[PDB]
Amino acid sequence: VTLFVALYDYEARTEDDLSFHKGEKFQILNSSEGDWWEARSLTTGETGYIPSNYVAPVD
Repeated sequence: VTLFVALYDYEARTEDDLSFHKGEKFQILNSSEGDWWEARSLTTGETGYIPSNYVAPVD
């Protein structure tokens, strides 16, 4: 289970970066190293690069 859980919302005022909310789930897709990964949601279907290093999965 490499699924990440949303913690809170974020205020992104850019083009690359996007805003998101909690209660959603993000699927893996990117595999560079550990920085800005994509956020694939099976809900809205909106991508965006953000730092989801402050979150955590569910065991």
